[PDB]
Amino acid sequence: VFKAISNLSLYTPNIQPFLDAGIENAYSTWLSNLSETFPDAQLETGCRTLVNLVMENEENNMRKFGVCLLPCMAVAKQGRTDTKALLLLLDIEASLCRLKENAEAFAANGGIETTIRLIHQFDYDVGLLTLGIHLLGIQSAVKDSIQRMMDADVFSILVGCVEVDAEGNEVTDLVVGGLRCTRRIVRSEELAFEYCNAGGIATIANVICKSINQPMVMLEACRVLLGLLFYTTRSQADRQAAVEALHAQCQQRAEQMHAQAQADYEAGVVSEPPPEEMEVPEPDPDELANAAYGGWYQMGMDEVMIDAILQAVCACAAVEAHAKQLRLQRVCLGLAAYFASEQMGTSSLVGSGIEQVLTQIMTNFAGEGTTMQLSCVIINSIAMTSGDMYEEIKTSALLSALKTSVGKMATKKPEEKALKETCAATLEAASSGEDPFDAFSKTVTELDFKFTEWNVDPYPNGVHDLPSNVKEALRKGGKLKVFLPEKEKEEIRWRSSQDLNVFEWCMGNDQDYNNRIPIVRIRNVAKGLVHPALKAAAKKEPRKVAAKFTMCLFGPPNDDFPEGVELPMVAKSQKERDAFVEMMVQWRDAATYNF
Repeated sequence: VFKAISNLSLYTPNIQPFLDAGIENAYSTWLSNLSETFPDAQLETGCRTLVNLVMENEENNMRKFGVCLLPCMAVAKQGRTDTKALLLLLDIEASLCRLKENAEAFAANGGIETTIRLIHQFDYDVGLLTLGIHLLGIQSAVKDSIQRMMDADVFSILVGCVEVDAEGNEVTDLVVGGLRCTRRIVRSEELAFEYCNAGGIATIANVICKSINQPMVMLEACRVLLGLLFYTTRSQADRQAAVEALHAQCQQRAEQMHAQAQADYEAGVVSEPPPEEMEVPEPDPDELANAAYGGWYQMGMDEVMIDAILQAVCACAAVEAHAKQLRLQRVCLGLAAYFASEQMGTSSLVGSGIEQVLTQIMTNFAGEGTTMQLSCVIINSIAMTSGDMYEEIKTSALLSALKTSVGKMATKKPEEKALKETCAATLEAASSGEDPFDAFSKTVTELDFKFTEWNVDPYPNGVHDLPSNVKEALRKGGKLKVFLPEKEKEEIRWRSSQDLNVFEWCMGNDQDYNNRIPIVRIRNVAKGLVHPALKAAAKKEPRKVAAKFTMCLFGPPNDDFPEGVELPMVAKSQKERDAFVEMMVQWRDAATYNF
């Protein structure tokens, strides 16, 4: 029975007649009357046909099927020692939770606590862990939910699940989802420290350091860090008033003591004469660091960590394949500008080639306002820090790019003419033969975080907001080898439709692309040996089928695949394998902002 419904509903119009007959109430009654002794094999079957009924569902259906939300949650709370059904139950919780009124019933009945509990139990299953994250990310928009997640220690999950190393075989959808869900939950200084208190700083630092050749992970990590720095950094002005107050304590103290030292000597109770003049009293350096330094110090970041972060940021921003990934360049320059403006990591910036990073951005994106602010803040702050490192970055290529870029800036609207004047002041002080310390004395050396767009959702219009080169490359496509379930290594050519809505592909020697998957239904794209057709091609060909060459693309069910289409594949290189996963990440991401 269950399988008939699933093959019938495979033709999407057939869902409406199932709803006319009341399928949603049948499922509820079936789910709410299960006994834990009910075989999990058929619970698995039923739930897989239920996610098929809500898979290609938008709005009105999510409201009627909502009557199954709570019944599903009951089965998820029941002691399910397996993970096969558990996935499906959270998958239809996530689908149902697309609709706001369900996500609210889900929070109002313990879903947050149940989900966090289930994640911990089964966090060895990244698929269930990834769906748990997605469920939670949704709750970042529900009222009281951020605080319900804090009470249940959600950051233990978010800190633990974004682990990466140097081999480039991360579980991408988990690391990216984790970083994004973190950025979305951190919306307050308090919340930022709780993430720090859970281990977030060390986690984030290592992510950045290992993602020189993982742009998608780099981008989301730097966005998480930029927001932490934003909520925990007071103005340069408030902190300066704090430092002078501290110095006024010490001065007033060193004077009281110097006056007892004079009285005691003149009175004859001590023998040491006091000094002709006081010694300048230095404040306790720990009290002075707390007053003086920005949110980086309040969170426990130290010189060696920052030097390594900014070295990686600079390395990543200068990979040739990254020069025109503006969203990534913006956040790289943002961290470089933040630490430059707070006089940290300056030597790492200049030593890791900040100059060539600034020169290319101003050349490949001449005129653009955000990169020009951040870039100018870097130039200004570096010029005021050291006349020697400033000279290192002040070069013909940089000034020629600065001149050309300052002139290409907008001038129509009044807000734009203000921005151009600030960059213009940087170009002027550079060209002046007067000392940099005086030339740049009246230019801005403090970061406005809005120019980093760290919290700005991309793709407001959808897939056709993708950068042109990503669209051109998605359409370009590529060739791979697919290790079909029960067949030999077969050639495969893929390609995005002109539509950018369809993952087309031909196989073997075919040249018409008759196999098609709508990009929104591509559930996951995973790196490594995650399919038996790849684990078995490894034992039989270990050097050509290694984890750095392989991947698998999971999609919607099909007449061939009753449980879901899966394409285990292998590339000629890791760079080809990583590039594939990289486009797929942006493509699917941008598709979620359609209609």
